[PDB]
Amino acid sequence: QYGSFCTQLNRALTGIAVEQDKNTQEVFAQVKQIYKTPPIKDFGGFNFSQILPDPSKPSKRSPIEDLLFNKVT
Amino acid sequence: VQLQESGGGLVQPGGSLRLSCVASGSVTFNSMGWYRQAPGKQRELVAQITAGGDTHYADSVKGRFTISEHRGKNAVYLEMHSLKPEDTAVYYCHLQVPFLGGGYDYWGQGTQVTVSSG
Amino acid sequence: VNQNAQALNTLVKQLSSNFGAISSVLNDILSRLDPPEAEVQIDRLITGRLQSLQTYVTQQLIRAAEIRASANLAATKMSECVLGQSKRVDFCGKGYHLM
Amino acid sequence: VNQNAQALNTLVKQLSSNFGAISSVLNDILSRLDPPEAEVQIDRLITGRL
Amino acid sequence: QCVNLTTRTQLPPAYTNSFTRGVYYPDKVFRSSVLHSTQDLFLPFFSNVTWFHAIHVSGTNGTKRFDNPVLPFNDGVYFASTEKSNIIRGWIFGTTLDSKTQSLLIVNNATNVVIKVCEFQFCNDPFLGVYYHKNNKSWMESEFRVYSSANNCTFEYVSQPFLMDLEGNFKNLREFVFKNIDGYFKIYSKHTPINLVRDLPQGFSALEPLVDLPIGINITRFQTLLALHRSYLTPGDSSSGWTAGAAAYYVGYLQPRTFLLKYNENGTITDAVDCALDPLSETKCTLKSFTVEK
Amino acid sequence: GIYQTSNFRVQPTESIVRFPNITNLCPFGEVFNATRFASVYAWNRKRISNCVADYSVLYNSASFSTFKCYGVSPTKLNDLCFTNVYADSFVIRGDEVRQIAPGQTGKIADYNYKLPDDFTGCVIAWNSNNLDSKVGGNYNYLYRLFRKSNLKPFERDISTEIYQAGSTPCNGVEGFNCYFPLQSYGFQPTNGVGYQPYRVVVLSFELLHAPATVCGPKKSTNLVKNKCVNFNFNGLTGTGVLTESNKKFLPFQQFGRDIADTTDAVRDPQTLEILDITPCSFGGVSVITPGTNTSNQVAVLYQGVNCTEVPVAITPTWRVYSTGSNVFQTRAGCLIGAEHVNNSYECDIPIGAGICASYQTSQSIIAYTMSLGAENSV
Ligand SMILES: *[C@@H]1O[C@H](CO)[C@@H](O[C@@H]2O[C@H](CO)[C@@H](O)[C@H](O)[C@H]2NC(C)=O)[C@H](O)[C@H]1NC(C)=O
Ligand SMILES: *[C@@H]1O[C@H](CO)[C@@H](O[C@@H]2O[C@H](CO)[C@@H](O)[C@H](O)[C@H]2NC(C)=O)[C@H](O)[C@H]1NC(C)=O
Ligand SMILES: *[C@@H]1O[C@H](CO)[C@@H](O)[C@H](O)[C@H]1NC(C)=O
Ligand SMILES: *[C@@H]1O[C@H](CO)[C@@H](O)[C@H](O)[C@H]1NC(C)=O
Ligand SMILES: *[C@@H]1O[C@H](CO)[C@@H](O)[C@H](O)[C@H]1NC(C)=O
Ligand SMILES: *[C@@H]1O[C@H](CO)[C@@H](O)[C@H](O)[C@H]1NC(C)=O
Ligand SMILES: *[C@@H]1O[C@H](CO)[C@@H](O)[C@H](O)[C@H]1NC(C)=O
Ligand SMILES: *[C@@H]1O[C@H](CO)[C@@H](O)[C@H](O)[C@H]1NC(C)=O
Ligand SMILES: *[C@@H]1O[C@H](CO)[C@@H](O)[C@H](O)[C@H]1NC(C)=O
Ligand SMILES: *[C@@H]1O[C@H](CO)[C@@H](O)[C@H](O)[C@H]1NC(C)=O
Ligand SMILES: *[C@@H]1O[C@H](CO)[C@@H](O)[C@H](O)[C@H]1NC(C)=O
Ligand SMILES: *[C@@H]1O[C@H](CO)[C@@H](O)[C@H](O)[C@H]1NC(C)=O
Repeated sequence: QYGSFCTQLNRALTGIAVEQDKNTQEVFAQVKQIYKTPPIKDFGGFNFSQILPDPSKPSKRSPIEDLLFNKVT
Repeated sequence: VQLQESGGGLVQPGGSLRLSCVASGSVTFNSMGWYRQAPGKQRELVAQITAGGDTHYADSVKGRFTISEHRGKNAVYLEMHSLKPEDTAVYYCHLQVPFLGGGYDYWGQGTQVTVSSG
Repeated sequence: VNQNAQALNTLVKQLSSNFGAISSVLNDILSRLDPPEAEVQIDRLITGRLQSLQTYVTQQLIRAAEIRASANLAATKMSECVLGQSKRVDFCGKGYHLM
Repeated sequence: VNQNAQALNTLVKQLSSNFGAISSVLNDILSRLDPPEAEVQIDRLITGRL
Repeated sequence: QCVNLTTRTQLPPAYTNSFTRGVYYPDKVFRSSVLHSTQDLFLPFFSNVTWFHAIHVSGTNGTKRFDNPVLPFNDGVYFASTEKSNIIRGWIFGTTLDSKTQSLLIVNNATNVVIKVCEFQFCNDPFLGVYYHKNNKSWMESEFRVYSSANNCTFEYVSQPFLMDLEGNFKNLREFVFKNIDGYFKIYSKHTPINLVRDLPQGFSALEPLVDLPIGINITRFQTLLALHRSYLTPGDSSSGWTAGAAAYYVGYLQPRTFLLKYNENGTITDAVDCALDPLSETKCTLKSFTVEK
Repeated sequence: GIYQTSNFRVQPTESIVRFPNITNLCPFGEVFNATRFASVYAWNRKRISNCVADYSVLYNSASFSTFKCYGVSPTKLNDLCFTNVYADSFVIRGDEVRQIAPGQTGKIADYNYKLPDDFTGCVIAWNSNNLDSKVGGNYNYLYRLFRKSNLKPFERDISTEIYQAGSTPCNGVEGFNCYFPLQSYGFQPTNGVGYQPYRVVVLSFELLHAPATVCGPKKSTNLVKNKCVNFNFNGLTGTGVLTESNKKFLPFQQFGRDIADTTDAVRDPQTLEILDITPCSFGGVSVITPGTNTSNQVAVLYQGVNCTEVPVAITPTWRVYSTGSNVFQTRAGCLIGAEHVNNSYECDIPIGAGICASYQTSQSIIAYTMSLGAENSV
């Protein structure tokens, strides 16, 4: 008997849900190809191991990324 | 309200019944025994088991009925065998929860276990 | 994270209120009374729960707008600080930005 | 454009609801009931539309 | 029948603290790993509980008396006992404690606990005498000297016979909560071992319900029944009461409060706070947690 | 695109009832058939418990003038369960029968019987012209007319003190401004219908979270587990799937609540066993479709459900729309009507958790993991 009060609520929630994926896509998908670093670390003395992906770990995350992942519940 | 008990069952003479006055939860006591009552006579002791392990028996219950307890289940268990019609009664289980040094038994909630061939 | 969890918890907890009815559980009202009075109580419950849902949705919309502003800022920072070198002061940290 | 049109359409379509009253038409209620209960129905409609 | 007591003397009363003592389960529901805020009649934290010595000793020689004054019953009573030889033996409840009105009695007269609701004629000094060493051999022999006449025994409960056997520092703590609402009498209880305590120690224990009774009478005042280790004419050499008053009991009064009970994973109450105790507890209750950041 | 078109929920396949094992009969005759009913000021109390009560007999007896029921319909009294029932009886005139309703002010209502505003229960009233009325008059039924203050609900006043209307103290002696504490009733056959004797009995129920003992006449079924079934345990109803729970219940506890609005666990009345309650299943139904340009084939996603349950969720009973189309679980649900492909492409119709769907060549809807872009190495 209240008409379409229910439809607008679901519509708004769906709009928010779509906006979240839009946000993530607009932030992270800024590169059109996937690049990889060479196996040699000849960077003139610059050590990028802390931020570079770690292949030993089961998930391809940097050490810093793992600290960030564990520090947030 | 604390504890509750349920169960029962009709039987023909010569059979065996397994009734546990199932406890409604983990409880503490000192002598969890079995009592009975049939209309026409006062209530009598059948058999008791204490926390230590002593198993007291009435005069007419040797060699036929035994009581066990499952700590992991929290239930006494009287194993009643070789029923006779004279055993017909409404069967109960008092609890020995310590109150003012012991008392306030919970036998009020009981079971009906009648032995009859018809 | 905490704001989202707390909002959802409050929405769930709002289901325990009477809103002037005799019971907060719809099944008890349905199984206890007749339709002429069951309707009278169910209308109160419906109005209360609808108001709770509307409040939740409005606060979610406002929070989503703020999150979208933050995400736009993050996208701009990724474009300017990471994909290039910015001359804007204090946009990519204190000092002269390098990378 | 579509969001504005859909919002206005929903607002207009909401006038067809009873909100618990006998009818969704104001004149229909006013032409059949005396003030004591006509007022109750008007309050239901007013609450919904507000 | 009833008999009198001879020597009374006096000694000013003592008091003790009751930090985190006297919490019971409010409702019959199961909770797990959640802290839940209730609203009922609890004993406030850090309350001032009156202290009574069971044997009112004037001096350790043997000059004694019973300390069992009639006390009010205001919206419930928290009762605790610290004893080692079962001196405390029950209570009597009512309004006038005479034949005019009904009165409830819960007495453990050695053989079995006896609850009755009759119009008793209580005497001024109700006590149960124990002839522990009065006879030639050493054995407990009880005595019932509570009332004179009993009428209108509406309610009656009796227990199956049991015998206390002892055959001296293993004191015991027995907490009780009495509450009388909508014509129902509630009893909560707990038992805790203890050793060598001058008074009730600190800690925490949750009192589980023990019985709900449909007595449905008016309760305003109550008294206490104590075991008389002596006789009344000429008990013996000296030191009639046990250990010159080591047995003792405490009385507290319940008030409408709001607690924040904490259930663990097994569903038992482990800790609580009193919201209206101090500002920090107010912060804990409003924030719905046991820890507060800056 | 993908369109949220409806919601789905598994339907309850069975209904079970579990009630306690009491097999007694409540003494409703004694309260109603009693030869001598109490006075207005004193009334009576008769608790009823540990017996089954057949309220249909009293409803269809047709020997009662009124059956007005508050907070519960008389027709549904049989199905409910109560902890105990309180029966009170007295004798009232015909005109004063109205003053037994809650929230009303009257001499009987204010000084004799105050019912609480939140009163649940019913009142039974019927004429007793040939029973409580005598030719010489039955004056044994008393009247309270003058009291110091209004009585609290469910409170009995027996004191026969001579109240003081004026400033002078009566001191237990009648006289000026001193009246008889309890006037008498003029019950005679010559009196009119409004003055004829009416016997009034009030039944008050206690719907409390406690073990029930006055359950009505009903049968108990068997416990069916691991399926979506309607349950009715000790009067509380609902729907869910019940399993064996390991929660250590204390002996005095009956329910279990974690979020304080849902009963996650419950104890069976007959066999004192604890079984948890879980909602059966629910979720959203989305339709993955290319435009009505391209084709009319569609795929359906059941969001966030284990879909061994999908064929029996909810004539439009497509259920497994295309059983040949290999169904497979994703983190969003399981997709029905699409074929899994190893090749990765750019996403066009997002589904969730990295899974994307598209319509391509013959042509059909396929499902794949999205590709983030062409690989490169500098
Ligand atoms: C880059 O830095 C890392 C440290 O983050 C170096 O790893 C260290 O290696 C030494 C010896 O090889 C170890 O003793 C340390 O324990 C290592 N530290 C960590 C955190 O693992 C790594 O060797 C450096 N690489 C280069 C090429 O210089
Ligand atoms: C001891 O004294 C008398 C003698 O037995 C006890 O009896 C009561 O005494 C008071 C006056 O002290 C009277 O008002 C009562 O009527 C007496 N009652 C009975 C039943 O005799 C009195 O109870 C005793 N007092 C104490 C303090 O123990
Ligand atoms: C608390 O008890 C002490 C006894 O140590 C007493 O001196 C004090 O007056 C009491 N205070 C209150 C508020 O009861
Ligand atoms: C008994 O002990 C008390 C308490 O110290 C003392 O007052 C009294 O003098 C003692 N009596 C004797 C005879 O020593
Ligand atoms: C109980 O009786 C006392 C009289 O001793 C009275 O003051 C009190 O109001 C009564 N309580 C109730 C609830 O009637
Ligand atoms: C204890 O009380 C019961 C019940 O009144 C009675 O039968 C029994 O004789 C009493 N025992 C003693 C020792 O007083
Ligand atoms: C209590 O018993 C006495 C007799 O001992 C009797 O006179 C009185 O009426 C009774 N009262 C009640 C309320 O039973
Ligand atoms: C009174 O009892 C008789 C038999 O005991 C019964 O037939 C009758 O119906 C009863 N009265 C009412 C009003 O139910
Ligand atoms: C009592 O319960 C048992 C099982 O718990 C059931 O078999 C029996 O039928 C019940 N009693 C009656 C009278 O139905
Ligand atoms: C949709 O279908 C019509 C019918 O053939 C076609 O002409 C139209 O171009 C289609 N739309 C698009 C965007 O291709
Ligand atoms: C639910 O799905 C999982 C796979 O995700 C499967 O292992 C499990 O058996 C399913 N449960 C049922 C009841 O079929
Ligand atoms: C993809 O290929 C693997 C073998 O490398 C096979 O096991 C799997 O089933 C294939 N999946 C699809 C969707 O083709």
